[PDB]
Amino acid sequence: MNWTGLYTLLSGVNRHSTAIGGVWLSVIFIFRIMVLVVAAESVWGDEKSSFICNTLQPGCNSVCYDQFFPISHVRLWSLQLILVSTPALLVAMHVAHQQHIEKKMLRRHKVHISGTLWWTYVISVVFRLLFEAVFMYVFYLLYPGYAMVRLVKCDVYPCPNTVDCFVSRPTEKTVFTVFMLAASGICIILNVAEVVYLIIRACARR
Amino acid sequence: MNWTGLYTLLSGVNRHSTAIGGVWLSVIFIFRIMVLVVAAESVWGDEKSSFICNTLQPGCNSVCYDQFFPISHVRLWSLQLILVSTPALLVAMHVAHQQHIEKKMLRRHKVHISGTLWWTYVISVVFRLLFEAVFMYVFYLLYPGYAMVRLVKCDVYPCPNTVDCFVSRPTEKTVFTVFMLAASGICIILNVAEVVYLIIRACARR
Amino acid sequence: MNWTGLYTLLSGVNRHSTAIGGVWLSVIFIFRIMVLVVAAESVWGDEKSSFICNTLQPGCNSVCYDQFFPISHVRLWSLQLILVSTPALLVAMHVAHQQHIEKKMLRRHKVHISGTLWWTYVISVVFRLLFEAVFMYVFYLLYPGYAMVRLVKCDVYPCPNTVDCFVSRPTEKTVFTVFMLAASGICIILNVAEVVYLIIRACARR
Amino acid sequence: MNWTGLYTLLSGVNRHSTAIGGVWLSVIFIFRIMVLVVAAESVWGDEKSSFICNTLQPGCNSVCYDQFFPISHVRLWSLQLILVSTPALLVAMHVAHQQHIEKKMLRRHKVHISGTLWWTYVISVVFRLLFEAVFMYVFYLLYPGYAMVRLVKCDVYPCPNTVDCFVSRPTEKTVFTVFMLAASGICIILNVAEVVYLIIRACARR
Amino acid sequence: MNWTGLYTLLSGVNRHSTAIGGVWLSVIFIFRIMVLVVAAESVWGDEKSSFICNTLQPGCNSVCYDQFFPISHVRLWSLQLILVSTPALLVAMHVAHQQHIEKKMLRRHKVHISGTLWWTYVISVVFRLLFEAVFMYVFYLLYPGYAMVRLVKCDVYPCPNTVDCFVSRPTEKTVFTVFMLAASGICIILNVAEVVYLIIRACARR
Amino acid sequence: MNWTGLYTLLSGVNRHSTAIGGVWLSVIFIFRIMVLVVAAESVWGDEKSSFICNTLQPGCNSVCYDQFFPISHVRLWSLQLILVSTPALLVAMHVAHQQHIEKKMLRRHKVHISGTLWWTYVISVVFRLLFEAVFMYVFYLLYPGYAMVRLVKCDVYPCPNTVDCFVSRPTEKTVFTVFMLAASGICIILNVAEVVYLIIRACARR
Repeated sequence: MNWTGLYTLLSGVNRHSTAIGGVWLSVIFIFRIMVLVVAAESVWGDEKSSFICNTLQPGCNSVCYDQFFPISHVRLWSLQLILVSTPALLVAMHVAHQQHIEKKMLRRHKVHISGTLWWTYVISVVFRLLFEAVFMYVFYLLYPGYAMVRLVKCDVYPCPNTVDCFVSRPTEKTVFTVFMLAASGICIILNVAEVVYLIIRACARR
Repeated sequence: MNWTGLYTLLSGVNRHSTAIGGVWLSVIFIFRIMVLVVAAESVWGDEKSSFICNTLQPGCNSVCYDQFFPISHVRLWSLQLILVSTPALLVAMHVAHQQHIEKKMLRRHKVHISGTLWWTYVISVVFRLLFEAVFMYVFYLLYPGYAMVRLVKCDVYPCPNTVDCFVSRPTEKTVFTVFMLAASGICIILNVAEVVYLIIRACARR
Repeated sequence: MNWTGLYTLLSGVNRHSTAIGGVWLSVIFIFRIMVLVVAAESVWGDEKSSFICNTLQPGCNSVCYDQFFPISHVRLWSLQLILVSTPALLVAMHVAHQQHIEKKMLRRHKVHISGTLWWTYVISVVFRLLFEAVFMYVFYLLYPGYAMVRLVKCDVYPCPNTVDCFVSRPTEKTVFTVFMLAASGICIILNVAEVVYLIIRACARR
Repeated sequence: MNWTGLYTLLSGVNRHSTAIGGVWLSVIFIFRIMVLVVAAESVWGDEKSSFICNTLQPGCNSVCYDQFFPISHVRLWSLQLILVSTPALLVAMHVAHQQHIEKKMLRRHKVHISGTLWWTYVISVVFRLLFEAVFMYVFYLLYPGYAMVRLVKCDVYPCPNTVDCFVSRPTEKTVFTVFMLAASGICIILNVAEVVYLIIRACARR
Repeated sequence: MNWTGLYTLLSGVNRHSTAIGGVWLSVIFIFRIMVLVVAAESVWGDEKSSFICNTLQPGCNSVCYDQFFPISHVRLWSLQLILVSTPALLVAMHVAHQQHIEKKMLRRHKVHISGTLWWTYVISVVFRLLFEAVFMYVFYLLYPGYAMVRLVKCDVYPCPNTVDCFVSRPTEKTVFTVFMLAASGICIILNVAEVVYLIIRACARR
Repeated sequence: MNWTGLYTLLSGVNRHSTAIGGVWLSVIFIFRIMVLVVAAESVWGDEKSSFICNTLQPGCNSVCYDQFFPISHVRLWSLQLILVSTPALLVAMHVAHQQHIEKKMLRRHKVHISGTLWWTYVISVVFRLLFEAVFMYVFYLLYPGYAMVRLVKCDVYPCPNTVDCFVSRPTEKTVFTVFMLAASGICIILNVAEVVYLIIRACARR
């Protein structure tokens, strides 16, 4: 967590920025990171010992938790943040290597190289948008809606009876889920707007 | 936690400051951050195992805690701090992008752009004030007053009898709640004063 | 924890220093911070599971601990450190904003502004002294003397019998309490000496 | 975790880069590091207490876990990351020492020394590729395929009966295993492409 | 933990150094810090749950541990390190304030001020030596010799019978105790040598 | 963990380097540090609760663990790393003080001082080699060979019967032991080669 390094990396100013992209996208990314960290360290936490089921035979609780919860929300959000951040750092090191090549040249074709850099930036933005969309889809597929069930009836082996049990903190997890979904949706909208602005600028150049 | 980066970000000097805003607001923000960190790591802590209820049937304690405590105070305070900090970092990266545009121009309209930056700063201050007010309202709605109840009578399923149980540390949580509320109220007052000072300056310009 | 940032902030050199103030006060502050960190992470630690009472009915131990210990020593010391540090960072960001105003002016009244800065520094020192004194008073009020009781007789509900129980580590806590009190007293003496020196300098100016 | 230091070390720009190597390889390395950290701290975690087996005789669970799981996936991935990172930091300190020798010379043969540096870079890339390949092979040898078994029948001493027991989180571990394997395969492909590009450049020089 | 800041602070070069002082003393101080950190986080650790006694009545183990171990070795070593480090940071901020006064003068008496700084450095070295000696004495007083007892017979209330119990890790603690004592003794010898060298230099000046 | 500081300290470039020493030795040192950290935090971990023995009388397990394991492998490796790092930081602060003396001189004998610095570097290298060798010897003395026993028969008091019990993770510890031993052996070979190269250079000078 550094103030100087985070701006030089997450913003992704690169060749050109629309003042509707890197700034707002970086703001939403930082908000998402902070909310995810708070959710992971505090409310989900261990999220395995807290889930307790009314049974005496050992191992029923563990297998039941995996049956009802295949992959936790925090894992999905962390994976999504990593995947979304990947194109930004990609273009950041790409620009660093481009400036290294420029300083090597110091020690027509350059215009073409810069144009290729612009194309890489555009395709990176598109890939980030697709990653966000597919992560929203997989989140919808794994969990319907937004609310979290409180009581679950368990029948898997080795649970000898249809015991019922409870989730750790339903309401806090619901609130944080709503926050994360809203932030991701705003990020998708901002990315689409940035792509449209880039298309408008390209048409204006022509 | 860095001395140099925190001032360049939290202060939000931006286009102009009234010497009644960024300095005092940043001081109160740092105090709030430190108090929240101390409260989270030390007194609330896990805040789930400590809450113990006089019952033998497993799962009664967990569901009872969620019934009485929907969302913990620490979660509300952390969410409020993130939401309040969001406009400050927003204007910080906005000014960074503006200076990037300025250095690009180096490599009438500028006055208009700077005026738009000033308007963005003003609207960011207003949004921060509204966020603080709505967080105070939701805190009041969730918990009446400031003191924390010590003994709670539990009747939810699967608690077979109306067992009664106790909170971990009532007095320390009460003190920290009072501290957090007082700091937030002072922050709201300071924000309102800054808005009034900005209005006075704008009228003086006219 | 940074060497460069801590000196530029905790020293509070500001407009003027007496070479009896910021240096010695910063030294005692750093010593207090280190001792408090050592006490919190190591000896008090969790300070809730360690406190064990001879009872079988659950919840007796928890409520008994709050009855005998309303607010822990570590919480009081951390609160005192935050409150004492608040004026120092206050004047630090105040001087940062003053130098920002100076660089803006670069891009009679200045003497008056600097005098107001000096007055703010003086009033900040006074407020720090008052905070230290009131924290010493509240520490005395909550706990008489310095030694820590070892055996406590508990009679609160739901403890069915007058069971007796023991504190985790009496002697280490006693030693750290003595250290913290001595450091705070030395800090108060140093602050009073600095105020007297400032008064002497002001009279010398007149 | 620093933005400035990580680029100057992991990129391995060295004597020359193909703009297909250090940038993409560093991106995949950072992604692998983040995924491994998330997997270690969150999903595998302790990975010993979570593995619970239906037995009452103590020590059966512990020895059974080692029988079925000789070395954990997280340990293999961390070892692989360290081994792969070793040549990169090797060439980084090698270039630092080369520039130290250059500044000493400041205070024909130089061309030969630079050529030897280029050869060291090439052999380092080859060694990194071999390390990646051998780690993939050992991962395949230890665990067949990618899916993780859920129920295991245990017969080792001192487990008096053929008790059966369950893994902590099969599906999350499966997903993270797939992620890690895909990232490593992409890294191997990129390394092979970089070696081929270096061979093409060498032939072009001749 | 920073490379640049630690040298500028712990060395205490100040007005003058004998090349037998700050360098070797800083080396031994860093070694002591590392050994203490390793001992605290790893071998002593919690050092309360590990100490287990053969009794069923609760609270016997806790009070027995305090009876036999008044203050832990790690606490004594950390206190000694803080107290020894205090004069070094004292003279460091003193020199910082002196250079601030010098830059203020830029914006006979100076020789006298520098001589007073030299006297402060000498008295700080003496105080560090006295602190080291008194800490060695208190360590000897609290624990005779160096070896750690393994079996202790406990008779304090509320232990109804003279139960006997065992320390967590005798041999590792013995080794680390020997390391810490040897390092402290070497530090005392080095401080005495530095004082003697300073006296010799002062006589040479006369 | 900083990229800039670690190179300026661990490399130990000092007066002169053979390009066979500081670079390769620093690489192996960094690898050893990373492997030790991974081994400590993950596989050995607590290494006390995991060791479980088939007994009901409390205290048998604890004393039995100390009987079979006097000092853990992780403690030996950490001690060895600290002892080996001590000469490197020694010469680093020595060179810092030498350059301070040089800047003081700026504000025949110098050749002799530089020669003494070279001799200090040589003797530091020799001491590092001796420390590595003696640590290998003590590791061999404490544990024969490399494999870790799985089942141990315990007969010490207060274990009323010759109960047998198991180590936590034999195979992972075996692998990490082999890694650590191989890295240390390579480091010894590199140190011997550096000493021989220094002798060859000294003879070449004569």
